[PDB]
Amino acid sequence: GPVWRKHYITYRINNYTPDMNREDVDYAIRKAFQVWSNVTPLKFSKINTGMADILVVFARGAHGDDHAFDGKGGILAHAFGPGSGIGGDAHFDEDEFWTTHSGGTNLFLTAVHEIGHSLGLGHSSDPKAVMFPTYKYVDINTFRLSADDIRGIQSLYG
Ligand SMILES: COc1ccc(-c2ccc(S(=O)(=O)c3ccccc3CC(=O)O)cc2)cc1
Ligand SMILES: [Ca+2]
Ligand SMILES: [Ca+2]
Ligand SMILES: [Ca+2]
Ligand SMILES: [Zn+2]
Ligand SMILES: [Zn+2]
Repeated sequence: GPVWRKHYITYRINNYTPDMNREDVDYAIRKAFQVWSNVTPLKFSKINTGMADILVVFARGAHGDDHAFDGKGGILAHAFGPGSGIGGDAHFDEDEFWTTHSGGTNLFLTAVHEIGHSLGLGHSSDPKAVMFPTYKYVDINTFRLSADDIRGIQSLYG
């Protein structure tokens, strides 16, 4: 599938969930990108204006991309594979309650998974992979990609 054909990738936080402190949104997203820069040649930079490669959006219900969100539960987030325009973008359902911890839905863990899609990864059948289709909290301070995730991302980059 499509992959970014450049090493410097930009993101922008379009808007911020009221569920969290701003600095904690910034940090969770930054750390999630770092999970992937750690195992690829990719470098990620947050920009504050202009067109980023990866636009990060919190939105609810129908939000302009034909993939409406569904209220609390169910779909938590989705992201588009590499490409121009909407490609790469990562959208988080505002009807979830995003957090820095095990309460609500953990934004960092969700973003690691979504960014994997923004980089071109699909889903893994391994429950230990971050790219497994199902959300489950794991301690975020000791989080590590599975061997399956590493094999997937290194099949695309590096
Ligand atoms: C700890 O690793 C994680 C594993 C999975 C996810 C995760 C993120 C999103 C979703 S989801 O929005 O409910 C979803 C459910 C079914 C199909 C597609 C999605 C979106 C998606 O997988 O990106 C489901 C799971 C998030 C983190
Ligand atoms: Ca939802
Ligand atoms: Ca984009
Ligand atoms: Ca919310
Ligand atoms: Zn969307
Ligand atoms: Zn997914």
